[PDB]
Amino acid sequence: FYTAPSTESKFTEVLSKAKLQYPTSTTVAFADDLLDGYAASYFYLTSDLYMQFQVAGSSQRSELREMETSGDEAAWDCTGSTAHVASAQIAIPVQEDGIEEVTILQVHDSDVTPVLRISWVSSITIDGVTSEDVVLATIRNGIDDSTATKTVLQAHTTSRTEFNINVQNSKLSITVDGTTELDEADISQFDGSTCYFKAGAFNNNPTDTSANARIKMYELEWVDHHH
Ligand SMILES: O=C(O)[C@H]1O[C@@H](O[C@H]2[C@H](O)[C@H](O)[C@H](O[C@H]3[C@H](O)[C@H](O)[C@H](O[C@H]4[C@H](O)[C@H](O)[C@H](O[C@H]5[C@H](O)[C@H](O)[C@H](O[C@H]6[C@H](O)[C@H](O)[C@H](O)O[C@@H]6C(=O)O)O[C@@H]5C(=O)O)O[C@@H]4C(=O)O)O[C@@H]3C(=O)O)O[C@@H]2C(=O)O)[C@@H](O)[C@@H](O)[C@@H]1O
Repeated sequence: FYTAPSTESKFTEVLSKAKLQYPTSTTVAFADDLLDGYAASYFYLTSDLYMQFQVAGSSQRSELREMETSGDEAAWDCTGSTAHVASAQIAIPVQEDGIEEVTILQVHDSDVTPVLRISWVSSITIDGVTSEDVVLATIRNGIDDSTATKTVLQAHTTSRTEFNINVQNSKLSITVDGTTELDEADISQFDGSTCYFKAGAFNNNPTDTSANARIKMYELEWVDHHH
């Protein structure tokens, strides 16, 4: 009884350039399935026209994964001269109790390392400063270094918020509601990797493994701009 995101033309292009992974890294719906009206409790269109992702369980996900229209997986040079841009209008509801962090957008390499995660966190402590109920950028310091550089981007609001990730040469920038919140962070540690975008709900370290993480996107796209 769920309405498909594909019924809104604002999502046709990104769905054509995506596959849906749920509840783990297995594909449940390819582009052609998504465009044919794929809909489920973990992926549906709300009555006010948000694409809503919902999932429970530790490290479980409902997430779109960037694809080419050819059906090739996206695998662009992480540090190449072509700009890669992901834009989304995201409403982050107040999360259920037991939900501690939800990744909503990613730049991921083609193996096992996330270049960037944008995530809601109940709390984070950075260089001695604790922030609560914020949106966070996490950039991994390298494939062989589990540590990351963390940057608070925004105080959590339920209001629809514009996020832009711009990746070009060895630099990554994030804008939030038109304001640069991460200005040309270095990602040269991913020279020689290939990369793709992800977007949705990716549930990190819940304290209640049955609670549902939930994330709503009013717009979503990922594009290239050739230099
Ligand atoms: O700063 C502090 O406060 C403390 O930080 C601590 O370290 C942190 C660290 O800073 C950072 O926060 C880190 O975050 C974790 C994160 O919680 C989460 O676990 C994340 O998960 C990753 C995985 O590591 C893995 O990369 C996985 O890869 C996926 C892909 O996403 C993709 O789905 C892929 O699909 C392909 C498969 O081939 C499929 O079969 C399919 O068919 O094809 C696809 C395809 O390519 O299309 O499959 C991959 C898979 O294997 O599942 O993706 C997730 C992800 O999506 O991001 O990992 C990060 C991380 O950076 O490791 O957590 C640390 C921590 O908690 O310890 C400490 O440093 C502390 O001292 C600080 O104080």
